[PDB]
Amino acid sequence: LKVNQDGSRVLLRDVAKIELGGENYDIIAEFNGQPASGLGIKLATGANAL
Amino acid sequence: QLLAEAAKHPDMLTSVRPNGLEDTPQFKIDIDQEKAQALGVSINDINTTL
Repeated sequence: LKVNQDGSRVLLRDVAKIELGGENYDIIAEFNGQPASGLGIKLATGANAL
Repeated sequence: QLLAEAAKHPDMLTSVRPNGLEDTPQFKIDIDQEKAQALGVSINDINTTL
């Protein structure tokens, strides 16, 4: 991010916690108390469900 | 590996081959940001020039 006047290095891990996480934590899912996920699938007009 | 194991069954297969290109040499330019900042160079200007 910058080099201080004292010749030091200001990395990103020194001012921020970096990790992998969902783009949004709004939605969560559980299957019988068990952590899970899934897809909700709809139909396009005119198609057959089967 | 699959092409190798396929050349071992010439009684059923032949002329087996890929339909693509094989890897070629590539020139990698590793930039260092410490010096680019020390000398006061904008990585944006660097890559735009390049």
